[PDB]
Amino acid sequence: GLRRAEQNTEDGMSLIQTAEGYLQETHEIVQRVRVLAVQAANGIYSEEDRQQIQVE
Amino acid sequence: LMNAYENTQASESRIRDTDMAEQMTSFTRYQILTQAATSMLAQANMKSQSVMR
Amino acid sequence: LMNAYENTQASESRIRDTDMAEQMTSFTRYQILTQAATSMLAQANMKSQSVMR
Amino acid sequence: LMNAYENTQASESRIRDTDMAEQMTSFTRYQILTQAATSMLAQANMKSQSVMR
Repeated sequence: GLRRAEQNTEDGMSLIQTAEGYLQETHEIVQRVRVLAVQAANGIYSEEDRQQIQVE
Repeated sequence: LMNAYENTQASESRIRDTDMAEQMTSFTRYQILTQAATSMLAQANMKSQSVMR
Repeated sequence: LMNAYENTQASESRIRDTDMAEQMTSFTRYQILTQAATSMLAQANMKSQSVMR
Repeated sequence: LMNAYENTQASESRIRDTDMAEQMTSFTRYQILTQAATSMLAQANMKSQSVMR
């Protein structure tokens, strides 16, 4: 059982590390929209530009 | 996907691949007992010759 | 979990696994007693023929 | 702080870490001693067979 118990903790480490691999992806996307936002708060953009920005 | 590939490849590698370090430890001990059993089987054959006297 | 397995295996090893060194000492000694008793069994049968003369 | 850490780790190393060169001499001492004890154990097992003649 202890040999079996060791493997599951290893498999459990895989699943935990797997999910955090996706969480890294989303944070890169969320921070891109965040930096995309602060450019859209600028005052020299026409309506088409902020509409084009919205599409991405 | 590359992050998914690494985590999934590591996941299946731990499942299917063998730890060679402890696999040699098992290999040698099972090898030694084979010789120890082989010697006693040889001895057990000769155990029955004593009754010839 | 790795630490427990090694500690537990040694705990079980002492109970179940035999020491081949001290076992060979016993095995060799019992062979001679088997040999000794067999020869004394030969002389026991030969002991009877004294009265034939 | 860097200097204090370096001194502390150097102090800790001298207390906890082992000398590989020195421990190899001790390791070799017991390795040979085991071979001598194993050799004489075989001789002691064969010792008692002489009483069979």
